[PDB]
Amino acid sequence: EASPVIGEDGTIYVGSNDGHLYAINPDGTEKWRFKTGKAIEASPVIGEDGTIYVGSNDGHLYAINPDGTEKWRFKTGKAIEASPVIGEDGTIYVGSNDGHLYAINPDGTEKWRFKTGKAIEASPVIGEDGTIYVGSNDGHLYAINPDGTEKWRFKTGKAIEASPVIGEDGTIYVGSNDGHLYAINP
Amino acid sequence: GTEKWRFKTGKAIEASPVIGEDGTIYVGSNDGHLYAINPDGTEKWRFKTGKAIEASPVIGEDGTIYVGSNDGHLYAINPDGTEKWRFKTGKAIEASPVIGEDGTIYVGSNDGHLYAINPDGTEKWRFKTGKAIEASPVIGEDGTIYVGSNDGHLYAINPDGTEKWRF
Repeated sequence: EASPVIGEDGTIYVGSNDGHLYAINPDGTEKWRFKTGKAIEASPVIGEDGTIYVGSNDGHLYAINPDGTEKWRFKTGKAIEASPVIGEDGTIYVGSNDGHLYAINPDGTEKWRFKTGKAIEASPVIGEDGTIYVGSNDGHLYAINPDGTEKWRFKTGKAIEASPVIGEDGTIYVGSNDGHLYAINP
Repeated sequence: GTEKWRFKTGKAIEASPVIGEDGTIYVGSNDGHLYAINPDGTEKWRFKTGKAIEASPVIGEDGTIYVGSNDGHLYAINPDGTEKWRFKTGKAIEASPVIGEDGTIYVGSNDGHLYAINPDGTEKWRFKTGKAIEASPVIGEDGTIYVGSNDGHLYAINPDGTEKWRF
């Protein structure tokens, strides 16, 4: 039940609730498919270099080349329910149900991990200055530095289920399950 | 790193806020209402909806805010807080509305019917899928309308309501 994406070459990609992750053409013929251990919930993200990245309920984030060949796999504790985010330097950001935020080098290795108390259910957002913002189900909004360390965490009551938004003045706005909207300064 | 302000609503906020060209912040609540809040934290207006707003609201180039609802309607809201028009679907709308090149508003529905709505709110056409549609539609370069996994069969919908292929 995910949204599909279109490539810089016009290809249509989508994850399927019946396990596979088809890569279709505009005419409808199957170009190739790539099956994962479980159904795919996240919508795929196409990197600047054309690499297609997508999460999976099997706990792995996969990197697939335009030609269908696997570039690498990255193991996380639990399923990935949110689309990954690519930064300017190409670093892929992703969160898992195990409560960690991961920064994966485009070559397939881990750069750093950062833990939150509960699962991370939504994609992180990278600020204009490179700061990575992400919500945790532990009720806090985390601001994580490019170096993998914490800059600050902001407490809410209930879980944060959705990605924050950055205004022109840099203010971070995010909805909480506790009923409040918050606006946080850098 | 500090709190600038907080604005209390009745129920949980499931979806992300959206910001307009003038800095206005719009955010849906599970208490039914759509809240419009200023950069200074004050309430500009709120719109009344029957059950809940599930997905994030979207704004067209015309400045009109479009939002789905768990009560089954799709709403067009005027920047002044009044209703521009509404549109009824059979079941709740889970997906955020999508606005194309020509201003047509697209949205899924838990009634299994992909809708396209003219800028003025009149129905352009409906297309029936098998099961509920939860994914937001996507539009390609050539205007092709794409729809989510209604029942494990992705659809490619033509601009004129007809179909290209299923999957």
